[PDB]
Formats: sequence, C-alpha cells, structure tokens
Amino acid sequence: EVQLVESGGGLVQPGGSLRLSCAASGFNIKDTYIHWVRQAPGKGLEWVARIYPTNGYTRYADSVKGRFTISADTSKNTAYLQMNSLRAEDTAVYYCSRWGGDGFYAMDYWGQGTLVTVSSASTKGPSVFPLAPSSKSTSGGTAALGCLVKDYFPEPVTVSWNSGALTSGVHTFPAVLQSSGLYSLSSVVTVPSSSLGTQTYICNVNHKPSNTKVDKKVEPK
Amino acid sequence: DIQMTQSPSSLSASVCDRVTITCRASQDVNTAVAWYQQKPGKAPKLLIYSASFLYSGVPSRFSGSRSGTDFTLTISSLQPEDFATYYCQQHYTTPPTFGQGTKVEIKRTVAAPSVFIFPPSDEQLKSGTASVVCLLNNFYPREAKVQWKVDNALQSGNSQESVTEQDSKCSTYSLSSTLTLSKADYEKHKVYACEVTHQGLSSPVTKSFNRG
Repeated sequence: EVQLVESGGGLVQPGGSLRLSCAASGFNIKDTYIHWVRQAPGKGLEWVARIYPTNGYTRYADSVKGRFTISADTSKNTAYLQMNSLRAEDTAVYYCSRWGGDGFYAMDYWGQGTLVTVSSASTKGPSVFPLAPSSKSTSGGTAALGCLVKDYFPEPVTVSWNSGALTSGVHTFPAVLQSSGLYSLSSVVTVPSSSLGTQTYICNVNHKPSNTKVDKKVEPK
Repeated sequence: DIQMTQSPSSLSASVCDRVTITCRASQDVNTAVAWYQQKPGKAPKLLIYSASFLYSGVPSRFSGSRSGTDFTLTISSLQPEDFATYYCQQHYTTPPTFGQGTKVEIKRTVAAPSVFIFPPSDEQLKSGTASVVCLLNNFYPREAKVQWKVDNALQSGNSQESVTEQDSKCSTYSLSSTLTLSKADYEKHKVYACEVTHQGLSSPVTKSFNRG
C-alpha cells in the first residue's frame, strides 16, 4: 500500500528525550532513503535528517545534530528518531517521508505526522459537555447542536460524531489555548428540528495522551 | 545552505483563475526541485517532481517550469479543492531545503453567517464554571466581530475566537466565540447575548438566551 505510520510523539518536559518510529508498509526500506521532516505549528516545513537503511548512512540538519539520532531496523522494516535534549523550538509535528527508490529523489510518500510538544506542564484529560439546541438555536428548521472539549493538554483531541457515521456539516474548531494554558475547542453539527428526537447524536472526544475517550450524547433539554 | 525563496507567502484567487507560484533558488539546482500541496493538518502531497514532471494521479491543472534558478507552479483552473499551502523543495544537495510556503485562499460571493447561541451545561455548572458559545456558521469573507452584551455589558476578558479553515467546496469559514466565566461570574446574570456585524449583513443580528 506504500504506507508510513508514525508513533512516539507525546508531551516532553524540556531537556527531555523521545523515541519516534516510522512503520514501513508495501515496500522495503533498504531500497530508498528515509527522512524525518518537522513542521512547527503555524510555521513551514523543515527537514530534520535522512538515512540509507542498507548501509545505515545518515545525514542530519545542524539545527538538531549531536541531539537527535536517526536509525533503522531492516528486520521490522522500521526507522526511528531518538530525540534527546529537546527544546520548545523542537515542539512540532514530525513526518517521516521516503525517496522514490533510485534516481527518483522526491518525497512521493509521507506519514500522517506525530506531534511532539516540548513543554513541562502536565497532561490534563478533557471535560465533555453536550450543547442545548433550544428555541434561540433553531433556524425555525435546520438547527445546530454539538459538544465542547473544555480542558486538555497537550494537543490533540480526536472528536468522532456518531463514530464517523455522521460527516456532513461537522465543524470541529481549531483548539484555543486558555488563560490557564489548557486547550478548549467546540465540535458542532447541523440537523432538521424534527430529528432531535430521531437518531443518536454523540461526539466521541479522544485525548490520546490522557487515554480518555468520553462519548457524550447531545439531548434537547 | 542553498535557500529556496518562495513568493507570495499568501494569496486569494477565485475559481478557474490562473495561479502562479514562484520559488527562486539561491544557487543553481538544475532540475532537482519538487512541488508539494499540504492540506490543513494533513501531511504534504507531491504534485510536481524534477521541476516539470507531474506525479501520477495529480490533476493536469498543476504544471511546473524552470528558468535556470527560477521555478513556477501554475494552476490553470483554480478549484476550491486546491485550497492548501503549496511548497517548493530543492534536493540537489543536503540539506533539502523547502520554500516558506504559499497559502492559497478562494474568493467566493459574499455569504453571511448562521449565528447560534448555546448555554453552559448543568454538568459544566456542576464542574463549577460557565462557558457560553456563539457559532457563526459558513460565512464569507473572513472578517467580522462577535460582541457578547451579557445583561447589556461588553466584556474583553472572555472572548476566544477559533475559526475553521476555508471549506473545500463552499470556501465559507465558520467561527466560535467563547465567554470564559467561573460559575461565580455566571450565578448572578440571567439574560445573555452575542452580537455580530459581517460583510454578509445589512444589520448586526444578535442571538440571546434566559435561564429556565
């Protein structure tokens, strides 16, 4: 399938460490070059390091050198980033990408990205509180109800409405960081006034660091 | 090392409009440049390799040319699915170095919000706080203001404005304003209102509630 699946990325206290891995599916890694690129939040793409699995020859961006180390286990068909002495600069999403076998030196395939958050502050799990679509929220008819992830750290939260059954007119708002330094967002979905008392409308918030999975339904009272 | 200077950093063109993004390499790179499209909080996607070549599966709208050290991604017909950030990358040396990225937004006919007002939950009142939501849905352009006038007061402490990214079919943004209130704050007041003046409206339209 030519799939890259990242892992390792959580919260790290500054000076800390963190092992990132990239799973290889549907091709052998000895064949190509593997790369780690990070994208700081809001900022652009920055290359971090690469590796030829066959000989294990590796080059590294100077912004990390002597701190990060890139490695692979041809066995498992996997590549790793050991990141030591992290600074809040290093707070960023880390993608592994590949180089299209030989003489096609482009990044045809990339992982989903793993988020490293280089901060001392603790891992708060989220509150989930449903939304009331009263007589101040109907358009007469096609009306709106939702959820609200109230307090969490670090990013991110995977909200699923009716476990991905429900798609259309689902707006999940960027997280906004609170006076507290705790994240709050707001997940919403639009429905006709009559199907309030029809189907089960349940956003299933997941804060993955705090292994929390609260599945709160939205009632109209 | 070898730096790729990408302009412009920000853009706004309506559908089928012709779009040109330019990346200039501090040194000769030969044909060793590739162009990428990173959709909101997804990973980058290769459009163009070897400066001019079109990655299998990519639409033909997308094109790439070189002028020695000057490089151009063109989209003949800009489609709203095209809303992303677009990146150049050199790979002639190590490191590979990318452009500062071009963020493409889609001009669409003016579309006014769908203001909804929501209260703080009894399990939220139980937790011991009282946060209020004001959801402006699917509206263009971006710019607007959400004035909360609770019991007829204008409170600069609470206002928290999370906007969604341009929709990939309508190219309307959505916006959430949240009133940050410790339950103590909320216990007293009863009438609560959030007010909005937008480029889609000939009247600021308010959405308010009362506790029953």
